[PDB]
Amino acid sequence: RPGGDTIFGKIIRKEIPAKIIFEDDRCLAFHDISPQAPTHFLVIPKKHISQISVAEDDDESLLGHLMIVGKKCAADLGLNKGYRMVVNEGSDGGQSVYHVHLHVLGGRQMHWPPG
Amino acid sequence: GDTIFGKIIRKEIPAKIIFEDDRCLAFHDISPQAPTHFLVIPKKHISQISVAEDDDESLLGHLMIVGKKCAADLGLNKGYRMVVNEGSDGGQSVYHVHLHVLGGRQMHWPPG
Ligand SMILES: Nc1nc(=O)c2ncn([C@@H]3O[C@H](CSP(=O)(O)O)[C@@H](O)[C@H]3O)c2[nH]1
Ligand SMILES: [Cl-]
Repeated sequence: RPGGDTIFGKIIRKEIPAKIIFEDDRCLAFHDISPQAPTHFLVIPKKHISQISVAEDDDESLLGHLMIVGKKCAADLGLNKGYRMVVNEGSDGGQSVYHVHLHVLGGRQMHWPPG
Repeated sequence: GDTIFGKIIRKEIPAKIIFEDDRCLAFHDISPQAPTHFLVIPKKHISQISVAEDDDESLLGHLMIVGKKCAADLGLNKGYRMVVNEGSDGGQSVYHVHLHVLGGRQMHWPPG
């Protein structure tokens, strides 16, 4: 079972349903089940990386691809006033699923500080 | 249009620089929102993530790898939050792409 057995690994393998926005050979974008903004989705690699703190130097293009896919999906979803991208690392970051993921939130004014 | 981050890259105004290479610069935010709050910015003037090109993919990932390495060097062993703001709803404060890295305290949900 490639991608691991976190919830996100199971979503990658179509074993648990998700509302998918975009999929390619590197990543998957799908809506967050507990949205914190009118639009709130996740972009995740298909390769399993537990957290950003352990990503390898060779993961650079993949991590950048998450952001490129994130911004393309945001435009496809009509987030013309903007959005916020978030990666949570570890306990202080609030991380609750140990498979790297980028949040994209929009459709309302986001506030500062970002949590 | 040039921005204050362009001036910082060109060393025309001071900033507390954490790391630099040939393609990016990391420095502490002048208005910190956490005990550790720094930025990683590309030297290439990409005004906002929404206009980043496909060929910029590796560079954007480089900002995150540099960010996570700087976070480790700054002692953020309990974690941190990375943020990119786009546009008015995103609260983007400077129209030069920048990755925020925040830690040294519990970050909360929602993230703004
Ligand atoms: N679509 C979806 N299906 C799930 O079965 C699930 N399970 C968690 N999630 C979201 O992933 C983030 C983890 S918290 P983090 O590690 O990003 O801090 C939170 O926004 C959840 O609502 C999920 N989303
Ligand atoms: Cl900003």
